[PDB]
Amino acid sequence: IVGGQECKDGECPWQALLINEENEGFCGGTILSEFYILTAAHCLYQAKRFKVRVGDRNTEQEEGGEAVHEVEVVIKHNRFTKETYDFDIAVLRLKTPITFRMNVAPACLPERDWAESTLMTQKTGIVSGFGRTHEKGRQSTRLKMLEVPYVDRNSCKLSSSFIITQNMFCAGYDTKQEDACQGDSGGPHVTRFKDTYFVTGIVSWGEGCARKGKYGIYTKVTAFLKWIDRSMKT
Amino acid sequence: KLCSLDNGDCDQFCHEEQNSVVCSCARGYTLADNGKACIPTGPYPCGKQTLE
Ligand SMILES: COC(=O)[C@H](Cc1cccc(C(N)=[NH2+])c1)[C@@H](C)NC(=O)c1ccc(-c2cc[n+]([O-])cc2)cc1
Ligand SMILES: [Ca+2]
Repeated sequence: IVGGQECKDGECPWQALLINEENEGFCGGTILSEFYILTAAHCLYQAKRFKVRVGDRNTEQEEGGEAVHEVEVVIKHNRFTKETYDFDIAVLRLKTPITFRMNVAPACLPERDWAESTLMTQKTGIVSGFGRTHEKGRQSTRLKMLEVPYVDRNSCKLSSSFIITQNMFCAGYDTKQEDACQGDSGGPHVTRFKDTYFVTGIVSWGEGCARKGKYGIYTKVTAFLKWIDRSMKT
Repeated sequence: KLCSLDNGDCDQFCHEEQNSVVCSCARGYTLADNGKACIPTGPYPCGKQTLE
């Protein structure tokens, strides 16, 4: 995360972190249930073998709330395309259930119609993760969060150098130095409605980070709710 | 009108059925007796920042 603030205690409990065989977090995720983690399909390519870590806020001290979980099943979108990043969604079924505690709780999955008309029309959403802090900087040891404004579809389609498929939406700033970044992908994009946070996106990609004239691109989760729904019953 | 007017007074999901508002909640919540508020079914409901 570029800019934004540090996730304080119990603030971003749905954040999950994909770690490689060498214990380095390479992508993020969103706790959906005791057994399911929602992430980006393009992430299932960033490591030979990987696991899921929840409850982590500082990759430099074993606080105690953490928990590493093994993935039993990884459900990638059949139509995922690596060239365009279209259909960038995936579900991970963990071998053992997640025990909800402080800094470990799931994010709510909204209903499509309500979400797009009432949730995605809100001023902002929240993006978090341990990704880089600067477009050219090392990854973060602290879990960060960023309030990212919803960007008009047209102004976004215009601002992007590549195609903004119907499975993508934009959030971020045009000039302001705040945006998600590498390492944050797969991570959660939620929207708060009356003290309750709903999953509304998946950190997908962007041209660099916090670039002027560019935004952050997220998977339109509302477009895959029946899919996520299905993947969670298999 | 309806769900367009302050989410129809629903805590979460709002649905307009037959020119009226019908409220609902995510999994882990149950519609309150007033038919609008959402009550957590157990500890650590979804979308709630952990207070303890
Ligand atoms: C430092 O830079 C980064 O980390 C970037 C990745 C990235 C990951 C997560 C969030 C953001 C963001 N919101 N800015 C950005 C960086 C490595 N990525 C890019 O240059 C980059 C990403 C996609 C495409 C691309 C190419 C072809 N199609 O058809 C669609 C998209 C081209 C360049
Ligand atoms: Ca830690």
